Amino acid sequence: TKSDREFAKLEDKYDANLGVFALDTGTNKTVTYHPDERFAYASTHKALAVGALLQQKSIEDLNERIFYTRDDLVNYNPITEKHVDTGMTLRELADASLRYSDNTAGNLILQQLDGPDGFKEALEKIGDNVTLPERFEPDLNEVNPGETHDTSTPRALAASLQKYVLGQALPEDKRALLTDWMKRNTTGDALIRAGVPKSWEVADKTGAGSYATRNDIAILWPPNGDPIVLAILSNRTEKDAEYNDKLIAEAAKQAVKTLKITR
Repeated sequence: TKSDREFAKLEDKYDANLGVFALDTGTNKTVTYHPDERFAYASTHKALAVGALLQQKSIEDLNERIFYTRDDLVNYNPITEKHVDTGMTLRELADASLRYSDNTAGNLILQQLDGPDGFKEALEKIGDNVTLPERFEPDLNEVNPGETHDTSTPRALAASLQKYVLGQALPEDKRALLTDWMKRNTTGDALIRAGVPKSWEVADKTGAGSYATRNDIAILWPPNGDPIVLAILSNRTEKDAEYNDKLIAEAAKQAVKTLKITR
């Protein structure tokens, strides 16, 4: 299609491979591009894992202080390194995971869910039969082409994010906590946020992994419109390649442009 041609031009421009799924939640109309192709989800899963944590814990239960050690620290611990000698509450861990992409926080949350296997069960319970958690951080970020561990698709990540942020997977109070953390993410300004109008509110979670995997999943609230779900995943040929955030911003801009046509 003509929209396909526009996404293909971005692939050529950035020497990369794109996966896009956008949904207007008012009409159920979509924009797709490789929507059922698997990509390493990288840290985008952290949003879904906090959704699952919120299904398992009351809000007051989020005050539980979790104790961990230097042996739990992995490769990117911006918040958790500072608290190894103090512990962190589950609320604090969710904040760190979602707003900073802290990998030790992400692992501690996975442990609350009974690991990748328990996280997968939680996703299956919301009807996600596509996302396939297997590993902890940091290994989950490295997926060789054709492998399926720690992968999902644009369509499925969008569907699961929608269920948690906009649908009935959580009560309203917990839904608002998740929404607030994702709205106040620190890591996504160059991605979907940079490609959509500045008047829109955005709740997003980024990812980065091997093969220049560079992802962003989001809920968007136009001021005078229905919420939009947007998942953009990408990768490149070489395991050690470097991603370009501008690919994701431009793909978001195109997704919005195409959705406009049929609204």
